[PDB]
Amino acid sequence: ITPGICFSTASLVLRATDVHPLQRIDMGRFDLIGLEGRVSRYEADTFLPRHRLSRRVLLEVATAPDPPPRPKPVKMSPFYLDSLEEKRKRQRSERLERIFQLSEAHGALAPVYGTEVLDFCTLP
Amino acid sequence: EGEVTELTPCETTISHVIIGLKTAKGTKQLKLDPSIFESLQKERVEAGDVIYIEANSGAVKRQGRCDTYATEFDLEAEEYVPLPKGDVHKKKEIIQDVTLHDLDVANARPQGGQDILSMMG
Amino acid sequence: MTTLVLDNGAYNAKIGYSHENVSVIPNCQFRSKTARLKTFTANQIDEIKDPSGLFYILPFQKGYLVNWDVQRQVWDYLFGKEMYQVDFLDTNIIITEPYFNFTSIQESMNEILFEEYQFQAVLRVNAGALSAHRYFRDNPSELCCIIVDSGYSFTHIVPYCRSKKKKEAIIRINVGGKLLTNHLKEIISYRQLHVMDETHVINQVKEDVCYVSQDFYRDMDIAKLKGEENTVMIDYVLPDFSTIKKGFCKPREEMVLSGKYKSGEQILRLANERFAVPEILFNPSDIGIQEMGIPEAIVYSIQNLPEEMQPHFFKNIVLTGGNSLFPGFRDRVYSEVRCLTPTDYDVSVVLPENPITYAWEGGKLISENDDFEDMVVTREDYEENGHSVCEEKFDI
Amino acid sequence: ETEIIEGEVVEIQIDRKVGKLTLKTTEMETIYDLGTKMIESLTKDKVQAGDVITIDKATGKISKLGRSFFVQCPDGELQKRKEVVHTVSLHEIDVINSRTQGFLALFSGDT
Amino acid sequence: RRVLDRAARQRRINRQLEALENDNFQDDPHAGRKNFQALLEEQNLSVAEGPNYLTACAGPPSRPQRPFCAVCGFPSPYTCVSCGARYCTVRCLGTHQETRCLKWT
Ligand SMILES: Nc1ncnc2c1ncn2[C@@H]1O[C@H](COP(=O)(O)OP(=O)(O)OP(O)(O)=S)[C@@H](O)[C@H]1O
Ligand SMILES: [Mg+2]
Ligand SMILES: [Zn+2]
Ligand SMILES: [Zn+2]
Repeated sequence: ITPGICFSTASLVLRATDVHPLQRIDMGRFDLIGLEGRVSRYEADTFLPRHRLSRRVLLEVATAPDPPPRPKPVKMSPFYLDSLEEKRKRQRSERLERIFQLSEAHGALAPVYGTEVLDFCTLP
Repeated sequence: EGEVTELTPCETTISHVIIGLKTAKGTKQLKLDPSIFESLQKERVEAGDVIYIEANSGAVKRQGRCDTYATEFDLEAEEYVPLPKGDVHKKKEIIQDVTLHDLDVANARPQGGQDILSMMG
Repeated sequence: MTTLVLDNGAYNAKIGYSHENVSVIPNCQFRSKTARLKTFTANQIDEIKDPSGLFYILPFQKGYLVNWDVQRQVWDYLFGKEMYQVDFLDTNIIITEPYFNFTSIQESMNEILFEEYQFQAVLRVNAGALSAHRYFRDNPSELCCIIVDSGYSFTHIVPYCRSKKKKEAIIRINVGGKLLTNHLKEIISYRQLHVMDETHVINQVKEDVCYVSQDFYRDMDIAKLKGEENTVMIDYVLPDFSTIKKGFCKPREEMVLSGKYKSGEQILRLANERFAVPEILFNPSDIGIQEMGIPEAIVYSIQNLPEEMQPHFFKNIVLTGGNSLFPGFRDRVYSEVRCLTPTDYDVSVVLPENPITYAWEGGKLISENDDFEDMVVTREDYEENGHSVCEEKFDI
Repeated sequence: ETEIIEGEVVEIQIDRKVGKLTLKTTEMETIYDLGTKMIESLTKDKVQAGDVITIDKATGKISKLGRSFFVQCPDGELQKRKEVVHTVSLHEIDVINSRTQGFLALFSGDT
Repeated sequence: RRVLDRAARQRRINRQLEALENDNFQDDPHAGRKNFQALLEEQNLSVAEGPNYLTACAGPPSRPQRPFCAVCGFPSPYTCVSCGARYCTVRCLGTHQETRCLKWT
């Protein structure tokens, strides 16, 4: 029994391939092989074209009050600041725009084959 | 990006994760998609750690402990990192060039995957 | 007719008339080995010529009035024929009290002021209340402020609304100028030379050389060096009171690295004590006090208060007291509070030109108001209702 | 630059996690309050009193270089800031960054 | 070497901290009424009984304590075994052992 080889290198070498997120683009917009076995032809072709969110619907839901509580089953301003609130509503608008843009981006790609095609073609 | 001052999952399962990130320019409270909680737990993120979270992907990287906690023990195997200087929320508009081969090789093999076949790959 | 404004601090008494200027006079008696039978009172310390080995007789212990005889003597000297010639029967007095002053001390204050001197009317407030009044007079648009009173014997952080003091959120840090001076003495005595009997000289040294560091560990690394690159290190010549009346710092061009000087000056070399001593205010745990520092205590006091009022408190941080005169104090407080405060809330820290006399100016302003007569408690009302109504009217 | 702790172990205490470690040189002795990661590192590599060890502070890399009562105990300061210089070839950088655990290919071909 | 229990270390810390509040270190040059503790015990001040002197005391800091050398003040990686005092170098350790370790000279 021998001790292992301790190979020592510069700490900077282990960060050679690392790129900060602010310096690289999202490669998930070109991810075709990741959709296989997870995304179906129904989602890409029939569902999403009909049930994609719009900015108007998102804004309406965000601005509207909370929905009324679900019924139980039955067996049958001195301290107000204008600048702070303007900042907060600008932040809310940015957040809603980000939600919309990410929802569009995360369902933009359609599978090459899809779960239905693979299941149909996969014999026991 | 910033030092973690609070990490509280909100139960309905977890509806969302409220995180508190600190920088030299202030503190920000963020509501995270519940899928990021798995990434935060995998990265072993606790209060006092300096992390960054990608808004578009939910990726979490724990890049060490804050150097303000360097004296909490006399001998720990930790990497102590300065508190980030700018704002917690950082926006940058970038132009990156890729070639068609990069997109081809990115789709030749799967990435990640918690299945046994994916891990062995 | 006239109104007397007094800030009975544990170190300096800010005494003056409402229509005149302000005087800073030490509020303690002195004894020296150069005088056999002679106790100096208040500003008589100017008469002594060899303040080395000076003995201090203080009327305050841990920031509260506990010795009544020396305080009575100091008051008699200040109100006597030599200083102000106060006509007690026709004069109103505004005198400040420590925070959370004990019931017994308040009773003794009321009894002494209303019987031994028989003042026409007395208004006992806190120095923070006067500072808040002055700040609101200067800034009429602000609805809330937070006052940091880093004084001789403690450092309180008290938030004030327009006409009310938030008693729930008062936080005290047991680090003051007394502790800093004693710690500097102990450090110098343990490291270079015994100065434990030179409280006056060490206090002047602290006032002259100490500063608050923006980068603590960079400054420590700079101080650890030897040679030209050690910019923090300076040489201080202690006063011998024979040819050097007052202490001074040698110029950098005249500094000698070896430390030996042909002139027989007693030189005290301070490198890391310049910012280690002031750091106790921001980090009490450096020396062993398990208490939060000034910025964290400010943030804690604000965050205890309701959410709607927090941004206003963050916008009106006011630094008062002697310890606030350290170089870099305001910038350090602003940087630390900015780091801890939420990014949506703006942070503004204001250091007045004379933080020592802020409370006296506030007292003068409150004396000039037309609502002054309603605040005070009269002697005629004192006879019957006084001992309760003194507690009732004064918001101590 | 790295911080290297080299000394002789005097006493090691671990309790259900908190721990203490006492190290000595021929000129000074010290007690350390240990963190969780260093406690785990010292548990994985059996360290007992009398062993002469060196610790890389940032990584917990503990290597036992003998026992003393055989290598003589270190003399000077226990904690030393050292300048470590590595000359790394471009091939080594490429192989290390080629894949996870890719540095193994520097020894077994398989690049 | 000898070892001091927790009570001794806490007593030394309390004694050093209380000495920082002393008015003077020497005695009266003339060589020939209450105190703060008497005032506190007379006030009969109870915790959680509204805002008062005791409840106003600042709580423990969140940031951990930073060790400094008991001899020169620079940061100290080392802790003295016998008394628990911090120190940074062999010279500082020798000075501490000769001056303030065990017997308090
Ligand atoms: N230029 C200066 N630099 C540093 N400290 C200073 C300076 N001038 C005065 N001090 C300190 O200021 C303190 C006294 O400030 P004050 O607030 O006036 O004390 P005091 O208010 O009379 O006592 P309290 O705390 O109100 S009971 C002393 O500890 C001095 O050492
Ligand atoms: Mg005062
Ligand atoms: Zn030292
Ligand atoms: Zn010791």
